[PDB]
Amino acid sequence: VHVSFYRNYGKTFKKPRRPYEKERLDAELKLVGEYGLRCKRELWRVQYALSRIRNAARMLLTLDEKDPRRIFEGEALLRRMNRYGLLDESQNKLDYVLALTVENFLERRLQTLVFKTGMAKSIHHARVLIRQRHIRVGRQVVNVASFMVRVDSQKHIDFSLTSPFGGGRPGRVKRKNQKSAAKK
Amino acid sequence: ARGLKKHLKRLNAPKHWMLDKLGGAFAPKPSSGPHKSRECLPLVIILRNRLKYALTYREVISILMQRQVMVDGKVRTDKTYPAGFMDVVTIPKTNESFRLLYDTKGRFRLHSLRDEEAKFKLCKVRSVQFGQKGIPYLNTYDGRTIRYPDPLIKANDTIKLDLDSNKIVDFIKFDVGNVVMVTGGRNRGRVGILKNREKHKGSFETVHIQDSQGHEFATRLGNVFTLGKGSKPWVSLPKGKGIKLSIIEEARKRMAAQSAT
Amino acid sequence: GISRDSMHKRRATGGKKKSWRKKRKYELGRQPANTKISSNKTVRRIRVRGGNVKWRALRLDTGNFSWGSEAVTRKTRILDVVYNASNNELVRTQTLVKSAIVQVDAAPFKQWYLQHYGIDISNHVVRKIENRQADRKLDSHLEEQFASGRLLACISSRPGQCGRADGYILEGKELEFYMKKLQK
RNA sequence: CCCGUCGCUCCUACCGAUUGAAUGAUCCGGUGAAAUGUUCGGAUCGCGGUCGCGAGAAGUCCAUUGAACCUUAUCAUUUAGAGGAAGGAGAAGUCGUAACAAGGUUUCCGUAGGUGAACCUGCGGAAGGAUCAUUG
RNA sequence: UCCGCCGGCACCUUAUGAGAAAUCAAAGUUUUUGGGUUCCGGGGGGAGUAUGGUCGCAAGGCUGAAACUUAAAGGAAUUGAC
RNA sequence: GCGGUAAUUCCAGCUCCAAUAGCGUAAUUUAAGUUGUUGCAGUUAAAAAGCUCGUAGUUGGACUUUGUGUUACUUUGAAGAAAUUAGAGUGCUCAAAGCAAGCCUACGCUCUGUAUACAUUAGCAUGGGAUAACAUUAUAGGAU
RNA sequence: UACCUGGUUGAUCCUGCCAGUAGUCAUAUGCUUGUCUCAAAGAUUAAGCCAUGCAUGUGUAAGUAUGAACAAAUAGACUGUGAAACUGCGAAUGGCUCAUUAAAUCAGUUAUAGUUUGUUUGAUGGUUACUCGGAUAACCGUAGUAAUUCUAGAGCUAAUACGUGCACCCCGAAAGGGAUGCAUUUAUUAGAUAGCGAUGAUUCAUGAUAACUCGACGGAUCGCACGGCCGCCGGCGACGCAUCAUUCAAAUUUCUGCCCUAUCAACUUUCGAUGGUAGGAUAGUGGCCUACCAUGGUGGUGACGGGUGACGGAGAAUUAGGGUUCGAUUCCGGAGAGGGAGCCUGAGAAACGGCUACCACAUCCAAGGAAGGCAGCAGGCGCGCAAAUUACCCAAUCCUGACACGGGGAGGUAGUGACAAUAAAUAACAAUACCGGG
RNA sequence: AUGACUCUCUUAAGGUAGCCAAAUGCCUCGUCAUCUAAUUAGUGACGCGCAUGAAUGGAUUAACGAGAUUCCCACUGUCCC
Ligand SMILES: [K+]
Ligand SMILES: [K+]
Ligand SMILES: [K+]
Ligand SMILES: [K+]
Ligand SMILES: [K+]
Ligand SMILES: [K+]
Ligand SMILES: [K+]
Ligand SMILES: [K+]
Ligand SMILES: [K+]
Ligand SMILES: [K+]
Ligand SMILES: [K+]
Ligand SMILES: [K+]
Ligand SMILES: [K+]
Ligand SMILES: [K+]
Ligand SMILES: [K+]
Ligand SMILES: [Mg+2]
Ligand SMILES: [Mg+2]
Ligand SMILES: [Mg+2]
Ligand SMILES: [Mg+2]
Ligand SMILES: [Mg+2]
Ligand SMILES: [Mg+2]
Ligand SMILES: [Mg+2]
Ligand SMILES: [Mg+2]
Ligand SMILES: [Mg+2]
Ligand SMILES: [Mg+2]
Ligand SMILES: [Mg+2]
Ligand SMILES: [Mg+2]
Ligand SMILES: [Mg+2]
Ligand SMILES: [Mg+2]
Ligand SMILES: [Mg+2]
Ligand SMILES: [Mg+2]
Ligand SMILES: [Mg+2]
Ligand SMILES: [Mg+2]
Ligand SMILES: [Mg+2]
Ligand SMILES: [Mg+2]
Ligand SMILES: [Mg+2]
Ligand SMILES: [Mg+2]
Ligand SMILES: [Mg+2]
Ligand SMILES: [Mg+2]
Ligand SMILES: [Mg+2]
Ligand SMILES: [Mg+2]
Ligand SMILES: [Mg+2]
Ligand SMILES: [Mg+2]
Ligand SMILES: [Mg+2]
Ligand SMILES: [Mg+2]
Ligand SMILES: [Mg+2]
Ligand SMILES: [Mg+2]
Ligand SMILES: [Mg+2]
Ligand SMILES: [Mg+2]
Ligand SMILES: [Mg+2]
Ligand SMILES: [Mg+2]
Ligand SMILES: [Mg+2]
Ligand SMILES: [Mg+2]
Ligand SMILES: [Mg+2]
Ligand SMILES: [Mg+2]
Ligand SMILES: [Mg+2]
Ligand SMILES: [Mg+2]
Ligand SMILES: [Mg+2]
Ligand SMILES: [Mg+2]
Ligand SMILES: [Mg+2]
Ligand SMILES: [Mg+2]
Ligand SMILES: [Mg+2]
Ligand SMILES: [Mg+2]
Repeated sequence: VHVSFYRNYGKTFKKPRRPYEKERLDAELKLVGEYGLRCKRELWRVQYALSRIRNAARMLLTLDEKDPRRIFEGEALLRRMNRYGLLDESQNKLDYVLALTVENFLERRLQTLVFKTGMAKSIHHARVLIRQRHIRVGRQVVNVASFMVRVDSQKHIDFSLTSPFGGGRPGRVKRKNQKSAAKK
Repeated sequence: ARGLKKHLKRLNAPKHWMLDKLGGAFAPKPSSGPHKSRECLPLVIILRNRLKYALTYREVISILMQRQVMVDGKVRTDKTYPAGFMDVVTIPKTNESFRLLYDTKGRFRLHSLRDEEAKFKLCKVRSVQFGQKGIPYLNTYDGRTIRYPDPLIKANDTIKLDLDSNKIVDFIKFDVGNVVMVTGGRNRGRVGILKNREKHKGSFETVHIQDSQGHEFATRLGNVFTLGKGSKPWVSLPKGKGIKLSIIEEARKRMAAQSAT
Repeated sequence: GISRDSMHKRRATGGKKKSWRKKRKYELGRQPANTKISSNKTVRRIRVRGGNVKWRALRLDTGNFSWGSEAVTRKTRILDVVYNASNNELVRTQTLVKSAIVQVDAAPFKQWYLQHYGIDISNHVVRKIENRQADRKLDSHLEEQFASGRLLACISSRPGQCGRADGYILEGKELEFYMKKLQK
């Protein structure tokens, strides 16, 4: 026996059933370019995550509203959506969960918030800044563009202390150029 | 197999031990002793996983081999010694003394005791019968045998045992109206008042227990352990006091705690 | 060796049982003792499961026999096997098995009877002997065989298991049943 | 548009004399290792008073468990076979023209006989007919 | 001769029905799917053939494959051509 | 289906498309209401036995209180391995995961947490008695 | 995501299949491959065959030291440490594999009032002895053989080794005598009632009595500490024997449940098939076996037989629902160690990193013999479409021994690794030139 | 290679169903297979069959045979001698 055999893992996306549907290709490419995604896989996993959330809501809604499991898990699901900004305090019902869309989840990405908070000039610019260790969520540096920001953490997005854009020393390109100028 | 199994795979260990599945391929195999392997807490778990005194399997051996740990008033050096319900664990150097009691979620809790209360324990009588030479004796569910017991003591009763004199100080008859704790099954760790006893000839006897908040639950006679006569237990209970809260109620408390804390 | 398993047996329906494992040591048998009447006593110690002991008697000549009505037990010599309900061939071979009818020497019981009732079949001593003689009753059939010096007895122990041949003196309707079988 | 024989090539399967062959399993029978129990045996050793007591190997006797080998028999799987014979496939073979029109003898079903071949004929049946119709 | 009732072989009109349609007063009351029950089908061939069993005097009946082959075969209806 | 001298289909160049650190090719699920219990077909498309009888099987009219005969069914409960599945809590930088952690800055604390549901059929135990099965009834061996 | 599209015609509506579409903790293979995390890996065909190394040994203050051993000291039995060897214990767990096996294994659920159980834990063991006897290892020294943890003879000496041994009833001239611990075996007797225990239920627990057995039982053991009474008395431990309960478990066992096949309809019963009686054997129940007796037992509600490229389950894939398919493999249960069979030791094995035999393979030999079992780890050959290093370590997890310390190819670590899974680079921005829109 | 088919002479009719180197085939120890180390033998096939063939009965056939024949096992002084 190997202990590592008990480590769990799972899949995060499913490919479309119809690979060459022109309407789907047009819609997917628009989201990919709008949010600067790497490929269709990033969009597909968000859809996979959204399907899981909606599926949970549907099962709860099918139960009686007085069912203890409906009350307990229903509140937990609503609380989870609120903490990430997907829902609003005025939408505290499982029915509003079924109304969520892919755009709502893509708007909570670190890449989207960096661009829409003025820190980046373009959505694609935010992608490079995140992966280049220039952004931090609170005290922790985050280099993952897919990081889903929480409402309580959205106001703490700022440049990393070690980055040239957040008080750190200039990068090696400027430092080498300064060295070259000094030698002259 | 051709004999006795000496290993316990970690995933096969009792769930109430709360052992991480990736911590290793094996779990401590409980040694033979007063309590069953599935209803005990080995000293290695207590010293390392519960109290954090030991950081590794090796360090537990060092602590026990110094004779610094006592169970029911006697020094124990076996790492996998099966300490169980109502057992008293004493550590003179730390001046600590604990009693093994189930929390409301069915897991063993090291309930700190005062010095005065650590001089006795409660035992459930298994049976009473005549021994050799016609001498009556009774045996309990913690492996103890007591000769010349009080004639009024019968099976399923609870006896207060003094760890110093090793004699029965007092006993409680098993009857409806006493406060009992559930020591096994789904309702393990719950405390209530025995309200009814349903006997079925040739089958298990069912007992209905009502909680202090009016919640009523059933269980088998073998999973009941009387704690006191009337409504006051003879031993100190943890904070929950055997009151099982719903997940909704538990979640409500957690939400309030964050607001205050 | 000898096995007590049911694998070799046919099913209750009559179908055969295909073998799925080898013989186990915990289901073994052993050779019969075939205890015989002989003055050369021989009992061999056998080590059995759990480290316990069984005594296998190959030859025996004396036994501990009890007179039930008189509540007296005496050691006496075994003389002959006269009847066996399982197999008549065990009679001519003089095999000692449980429930076998045998003849035992009557001398040990005659001594007790004379010492107890003062009869053949000191002021205070005579006082009690006559007192016990008031309630003295002896079966005619039982008394008739005291003259020949042999008493019909039934073996109640298992010589092949305990190594001893103990029994009780036949009397009552049981004596009538067996003596009729011997009346030929 | 289309049916079958015959002729040519290839592929798959079937039948087939060879008391076919090989392989595996099982039953009965024969022989039977080893072990165990039993019987006899008493090399040898020890302990008492040149006789006793105790232990005891080789070997032997009977029985039990029973591997293994060797027959006949049965079953299973695979496989050779002169020759006989079926089906299918293979741009553009020979002979007719049976099915499609009333297909030029309406077609078809069951059954029986016959002919190079499709097919033909007898008897009863069906319309899926080429008639939903004669109180004329 | 006239009116009516039950039962039977059928026919005629009709769609509010059904169906791929022809057509059907049942072949209707079926995605608004469930009265009960038996038999039986699963692309076209190979094939009702091989083999085994069983019945028969025989003719054959009943039971009944596979290898392999093939992208159609087939049902109803429409327009042409014949 | 393309190719028989003007190839959108072959061999190439160019350009373009899909997925993308992945992608192509060679048992099984889905598609399949083409195995149909839910839920398919049998006039002509593949498919009603030539006809009737008949045992097992399967299926069986209505009626008994409304205003210690035996079972099925239903309700609730007890028991019931973990892991996996669902799911609560938790910012391993995210994630697949893991079962951790959190709190303040003392010689520490939160008794820190490590929930809960699901789990056919059979078996065990309460409540219900409509529907349904079997058994039973008039020389009452009846009740009292 | 409760979905369909191409193909039969000149065209049409159908039936119907073929093809396409998507997934697989699903294998192989092709081409390609920068980074992080995670991670399967000689199951499928051959439970085929295996060179070499390793995978099980074990020492406390507390069984046995005279190493002709070491260290430190200086008329004493020994009493600092300790190799070797005897004794004790363990090696029946773990690991590996899926061949056989279709009410069998196995699953849930029962029973043992039908049994055994080293150990742990608790309790319980009567009113020459100031300490017995004979051996043997290490050691020592004669050796044999081509040869092996192959082997013979001699001289010594220990024990917690081995063998020993202090250790109420009846008779009765009420003296005296017999029996009188515990266990073993049989018989008689009590175990009420509604002094006298328990169960749904036991002539049950247990008591008394008459005897019985040629009873591995009832301490000839060890460490530490020294005291209290005037030679006596005495502490805290270790180890060991026996009994009951308990724990760790096993064995057998109740009910229900398993894929295809009828071109398998009858099967079982001389030689056990179904049941009865009495025995034998077993830890114990039982045709488990023997003698005798009876003629039963199963079956279209599928017996019996056959097939399985069949270990069972927890589970896996896909799933609107129902369902279909898969389940060699890390958890549980079972089974096996080339094929059978037999057996010793032991609490526990029908054990195989134990033995014996046969058979099948195969190693060494001085040819007289001797030694063999990788479906443990790694590795090799073969087989194949198909699968990695003859590496390091007991630090973690836990197991085991006399044991806080030794050992552990269990297990972990690293190497190989596009089985599978997660995150995520291969550019961003500005100014020009060019090209659009508002 | 063979000749379904066609042409041609011709008979009272042109040997059909079957069967065969047969106790019936000259050629002939026919050809192929099988049995053997080796077979003019045996058996199973093939057939333009000197000269097979249907109550001058054809083709089969269980059982039977002091009938003819080939092979195998057992057995043996038949033989080695
Ligand atoms: K076992
Ligand atoms: K015609
Ligand atoms: K016609
Ligand atoms: K004709
Ligand atoms: K009418
Ligand atoms: K449906
Ligand atoms: K052992
Ligand atoms: K079970
Ligand atoms: K099963
Ligand atoms: K038995
Ligand atoms: K019997
Ligand atoms: K042992
Ligand atoms: K370790
Ligand atoms: K250790
Ligand atoms: K003749
Ligand atoms: Mg094992
Ligand atoms: Mg019970
Ligand atoms: Mg014509
Ligand atoms: Mg014509
Ligand atoms: Mg015509
Ligand atoms: Mg009409
Ligand atoms: Mg329907
Ligand atoms: Mg078909
Ligand atoms: Mg061109
Ligand atoms: Mg194309
Ligand atoms: Mg189909
Ligand atoms: Mg259909
Ligand atoms: Mg037709
Ligand atoms: Mg039809
Ligand atoms: Mg009715
Ligand atoms: Mg579907
Ligand atoms: Mg066309
Ligand atoms: Mg397909
Ligand atoms: Mg030793
Ligand atoms: Mg079978
Ligand atoms: Mg069963
Ligand atoms: Mg008794
Ligand atoms: Mg018996
Ligand atoms: Mg018999
Ligand atoms: Mg399977
Ligand atoms: Mg298999
Ligand atoms: Mg499995
Ligand atoms: Mg297999
Ligand atoms: Mg493996
Ligand atoms: Mg296993
Ligand atoms: Mg085994
Ligand atoms: Mg092998
Ligand atoms: Mg073995
Ligand atoms: Mg091995
Ligand atoms: Mg082993
Ligand atoms: Mg591979
Ligand atoms: Mg590159
Ligand atoms: Mg002819
Ligand atoms: Mg001829
Ligand atoms: Mg010839
Ligand atoms: Mg010849
Ligand atoms: Mg011939
Ligand atoms: Mg002629
Ligand atoms: Mg004629
Ligand atoms: Mg003639
Ligand atoms: Mg003939
Ligand atoms: Mg004949
Ligand atoms: Mg004749």
